[PDB]
Amino acid sequence: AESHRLYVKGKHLSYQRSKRVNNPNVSLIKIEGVATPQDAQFYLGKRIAYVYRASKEVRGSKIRVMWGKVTRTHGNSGVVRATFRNNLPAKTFGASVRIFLYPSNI
Amino acid sequence: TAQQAPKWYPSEDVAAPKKTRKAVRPQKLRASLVPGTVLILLAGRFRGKRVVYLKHLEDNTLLVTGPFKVNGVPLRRVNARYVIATSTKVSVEGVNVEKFNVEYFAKEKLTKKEKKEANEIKAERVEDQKVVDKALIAEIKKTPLLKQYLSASFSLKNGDKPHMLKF
Amino acid sequence: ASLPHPKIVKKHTKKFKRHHSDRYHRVAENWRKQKGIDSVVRRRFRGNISQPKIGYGSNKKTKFLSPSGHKTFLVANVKDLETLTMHTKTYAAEIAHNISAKNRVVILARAKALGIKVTNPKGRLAL
Amino acid sequence: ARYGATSTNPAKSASARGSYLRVSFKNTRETAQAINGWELTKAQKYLEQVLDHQRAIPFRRFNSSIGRTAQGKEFGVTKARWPAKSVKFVQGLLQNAAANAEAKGLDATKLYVSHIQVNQAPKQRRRTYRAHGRINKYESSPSHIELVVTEKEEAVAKAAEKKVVRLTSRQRGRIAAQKRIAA
Amino acid sequence: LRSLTTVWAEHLSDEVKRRFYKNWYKSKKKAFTKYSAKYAQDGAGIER
Amino acid sequence: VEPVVVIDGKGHLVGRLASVVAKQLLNGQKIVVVRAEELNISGEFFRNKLKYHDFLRKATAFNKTRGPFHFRAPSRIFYKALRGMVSHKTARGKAALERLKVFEGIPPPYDKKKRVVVPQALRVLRLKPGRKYTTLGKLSTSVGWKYEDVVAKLEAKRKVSSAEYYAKKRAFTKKVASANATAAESDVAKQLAALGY
Amino acid sequence: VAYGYPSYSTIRQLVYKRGFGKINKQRVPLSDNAIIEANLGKYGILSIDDLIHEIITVGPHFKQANNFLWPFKLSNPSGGWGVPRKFKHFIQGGSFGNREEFINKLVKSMN
RNA sequence: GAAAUUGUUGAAAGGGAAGGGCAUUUGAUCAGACAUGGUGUUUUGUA
RNA sequence: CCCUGAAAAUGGAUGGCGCUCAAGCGUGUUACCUAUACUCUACCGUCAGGGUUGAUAUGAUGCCCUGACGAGUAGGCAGGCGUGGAGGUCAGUGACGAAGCCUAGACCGUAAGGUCGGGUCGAACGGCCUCUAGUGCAGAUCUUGGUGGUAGUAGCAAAUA
RNA sequence: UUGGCGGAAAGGCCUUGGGUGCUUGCUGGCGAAUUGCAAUGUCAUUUUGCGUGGGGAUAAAUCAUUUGUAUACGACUUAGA
Ligand SMILES: [Mg+2]
Ligand SMILES: [Mg+2]
Ligand SMILES: [Mg+2]
Ligand SMILES: [Mg+2]
Ligand SMILES: [Mg+2]
Ligand SMILES: [Mg+2]
Ligand SMILES: [Mg+2]
Ligand SMILES: [Mg+2]
Ligand SMILES: [Mg+2]
Ligand SMILES: [Mg+2]
Ligand SMILES: [Mg+2]
Ligand SMILES: [Mg+2]
Ligand SMILES: [Mg+2]
Ligand SMILES: [Mg+2]
Ligand SMILES: [Mg+2]
Ligand SMILES: [Mg+2]
Ligand SMILES: [Mg+2]
Ligand SMILES: [Mg+2]
Ligand SMILES: [Mg+2]
Ligand SMILES: [Mg+2]
Ligand SMILES: [Mg+2]
Ligand SMILES: [Mg+2]
Ligand SMILES: [Mg+2]
Ligand SMILES: [Mg+2]
Repeated sequence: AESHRLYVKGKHLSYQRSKRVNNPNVSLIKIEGVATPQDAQFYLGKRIAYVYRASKEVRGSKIRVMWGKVTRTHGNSGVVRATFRNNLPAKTFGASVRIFLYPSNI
Repeated sequence: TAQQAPKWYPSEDVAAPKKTRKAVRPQKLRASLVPGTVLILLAGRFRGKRVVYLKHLEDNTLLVTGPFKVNGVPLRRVNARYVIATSTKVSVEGVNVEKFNVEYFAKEKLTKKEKKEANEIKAERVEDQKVVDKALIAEIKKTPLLKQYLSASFSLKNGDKPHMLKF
Repeated sequence: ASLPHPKIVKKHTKKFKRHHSDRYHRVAENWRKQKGIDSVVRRRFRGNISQPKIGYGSNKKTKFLSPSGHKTFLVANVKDLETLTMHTKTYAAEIAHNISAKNRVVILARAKALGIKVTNPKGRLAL
Repeated sequence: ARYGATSTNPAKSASARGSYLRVSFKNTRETAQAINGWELTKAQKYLEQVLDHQRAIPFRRFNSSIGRTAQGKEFGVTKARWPAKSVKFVQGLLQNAAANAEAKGLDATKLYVSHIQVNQAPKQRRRTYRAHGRINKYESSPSHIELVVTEKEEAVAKAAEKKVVRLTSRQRGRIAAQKRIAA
Repeated sequence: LRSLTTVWAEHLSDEVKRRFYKNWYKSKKKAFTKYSAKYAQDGAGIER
Repeated sequence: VEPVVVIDGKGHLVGRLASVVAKQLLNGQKIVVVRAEELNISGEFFRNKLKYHDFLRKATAFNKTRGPFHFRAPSRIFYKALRGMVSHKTARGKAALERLKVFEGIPPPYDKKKRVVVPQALRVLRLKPGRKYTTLGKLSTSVGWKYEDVVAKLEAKRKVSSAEYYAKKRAFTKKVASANATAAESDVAKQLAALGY
Repeated sequence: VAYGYPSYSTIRQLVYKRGFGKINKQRVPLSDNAIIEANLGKYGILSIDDLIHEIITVGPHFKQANNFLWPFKLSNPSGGWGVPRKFKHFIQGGSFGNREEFINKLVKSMN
């Protein structure tokens, strides 16, 4: 088929933060098509992969991956909190990120 | 001397672990997974391919066949956590899946000294697959368009919402 | 080869640097506490350096453990190394800097004979 | 001996130096930087054009509150001068280095200034006399100047490391499948 | 306001094209020479 | 969800549209706004004219060339209203502002693309009837914008051409609808209806 | 403080989830009837339910039974305080005072 | 033969300071663990 | 509620943008955001209450169990790091290289600091138990000595050439 | 390949003819495995250089000298085969 996508698109918005203090260990993710926590309740526990490119080849590729999970919903608009093995570099605010369908529950 | 001495040395004897009380009992797999349901592979080489479920194996895994004749997925073992169970149902009575078990699939890892960059299949696996799939396709051939359905590949489009989608 | 141990945790890998050791050269990096009345470091304002204090103490089961899993012991000649004959699993020998190369050779030979791990089996090696 | 940090072939190089030269350090530095990496005869011709105000030395670092000149356009700068004393000493050392290169048996035609440096020499102090019977320092800033000439070579080398690679089993299978479906 | 096109005459005097040179005395004086070649056909590149 | 988004500015409120576009930019969505001269500001014309004049008085005393620049073009007025909505002094802000283009009228290629509106920032859906409002182009020309006539001329031309475009489009869609109607009352249409299409 | 009349369910919840005794000036979790037997066997108290009954039915040994229990360490309420501002009287729509019987919901939230 | 200070070479950043704290990307650089005892002799210098 | 009353000096501040069935004003209901705050868990330290002389094996000032606690100038006390020299010991190190110095190389300690690798160097130095003090520096318009920016700058112009 | 239209930042839109590949509109046959129970499992564009072989064209500026419609120096204006 023309489309091979098996993930839902997301945008890294910001770290957990107050007015003056942010917490890099937790990240805020906006999922396309989700506008309420009840719908976002379906998406907890899924794996999140951030795909970026580098000039130097490490182990056979130009692509390096950040792996992370969502932990709980955030706010009334379906935003969710996500954590990763290594926190996102903070230059990815507004960058597109991948949310997969596993571990599935259906 | 340079560093004088430690007066007491720690004991060299390793201690035994305590008696663990974590017994093992079988999975309570979700009710949507019934032998004969049609599944989708979400990961691996054959990700996105619609397939048939046969048996719940002993190492908490599912026995799966394509059928290999329709789409090219052979007898393969998968995990229930990476598949989606559809409402489409295939009657799987009359097939002998009891032959397959965990030791039916062994890898025979090679020695680290022998490493090959240049580079096969077992005949018995081939003949079991050919026996089983030819029996299944006798039943898939009943319901119209389902053969083409299995030949097709699952894929999300624009506008699809999995939280609202039905499978 | 070492005695099994839990995961090694430090809670603070950064060396504690003296305040303004990066500003004036005469201020060495060795940590001194700021005893000033209006010093923001002493008053612990947000955004300043963190001071060393007992809360950062290492786990007693982990204290003095090398990443290899042994406790470092300094050795000066052959006789000292025999004090570790029955303690290979916990202590590792390290040759003192002021040991001649010829003495280092016999030290390393004896340690290899007795299976004593050596942290620096490269000092003053000619090749 | 014991020149500055150099990366050249000592067999294809000749050197000369001067110590305790009573000449302004800053002007000597700015002069030396003007001919670094230059062809030898080209550099000497440049110095000759400098002596008679045909070309100028661009002052990059020690140039606060000096004038401007149109001769700095060649170097994309506006602040340039004609430090005759430094030029004379530098060209003297250039002559010495060329003579040494000739002695070593160099072709004297592909030489370029591969290395040159100027660093401060001990001061020579005198007294200057100020108002209200006060005394101030009045000293010179001598220079140690050293330079090395070298023959220009062709392309150095190629064929770097083999760049060993480790592939996973699944990458190996992917490559095998790609080679099987293709030629 | 923006200028979109400029159409020049086929022949230019010596004195006018000297404006286009900061050193006229050492020059090939090749001003509008290929633009002159835009003429010599009726109106192809100019009338358009 | 979209590579770039083209917003038809007619009938919108400056502040609300500015907040929406700012949040979209900070989220990484590329935005371009067209027809800035039809943005509406709540309040009567003289009120906002006085507001802008009070804004004009504020300038650096000792050198007017380095004081707050008072841009007059409607697109630039919107850009200022939006720029204070974003932390523009940070690299994140600067990148965010780089994703935005604010345009007078509807220029080239963006004239051939689909325009969208923001319902929560529209005048008709946000303002109580009877309240007075302004048109940005009128205010800008009152305070020194020079190009009202040229943009009006170009928009007249663009609207004409788009009218011939839409005439052909409607004509073709009529044929499409007739053909679809003929193709209905067949089996295929019956299972499509049975399954909801 | 916010105070009111607790229910049997609430006191049972407290003694089961957060039940600690003051044994020899130490805060020992109950977790077993033997501790209560050892420390309150004098006053006819033998099990945790005996302690519960001595609490809810204020008995002759309520003083000693209550003083035996370490003060409860409660978390912040799970559902929030319910009111935007706390430090006004419950009658004024605040949090402190004698919320006479609504204290059950608040305590269950905070436990 | 140290430091202040300076020269040369190399690396890096630089829109009205620089320097610092938390976290991470990217680049550069660095250690350890990867024999274990053991079935065992498909064995040579036969233990 | 709004309006008049309502006038000051650089340009200006509901924090800014901006906001008109509001993003304003009075009031009610929820949902949500977050502090070094509260609940639980791990670890460090302190204090308190306890157990453990049995042979064999080390440290009884040792090891172990339980609970609570942890802000802090002036100030008090305690445990520690380091320097010069003395007694004793390691029959300690050392011209096959001691001390010293350099090192965005490594290890240990919360820290004072300790240890190693590499270069320079050439003649003495260390660990431990104690003794002793002219023993630990950023400030004192500190003392002596040395070196910068300013800066190739101010300037080198009376007495005719 | 034919012809139009578009100058606001046109740099695109529409259109003629023929050829070519495909077409899941419909019915068949063959292959997939071993990447071993997941590890983005690599498929986009951005610039540059070096090579090929195929076209296309053979300048100026600055210093130095000079001028004074200019000028502290720079700069500006001139002139010189
Ligand atoms: Mg310093
Ligand atoms: Mg104070
Ligand atoms: Mg100046
Ligand atoms: Mg001057
Ligand atoms: Mg004088
Ligand atoms: Mg006098
Ligand atoms: Mg909540
Ligand atoms: Mg509140
Ligand atoms: Mg000397
Ligand atoms: Mg120095
Ligand atoms: Mg500037
Ligand atoms: Mg008023
Ligand atoms: Mg607000
Ligand atoms: Mg309200
Ligand atoms: Mg928190
Ligand atoms: Mg030495
Ligand atoms: Mg250094
Ligand atoms: Mg000597
Ligand atoms: Mg003293
Ligand atoms: Mg001092
Ligand atoms: Mg002081
Ligand atoms: Mg002083
Ligand atoms: Mg002067
Ligand atoms: Mg004078």
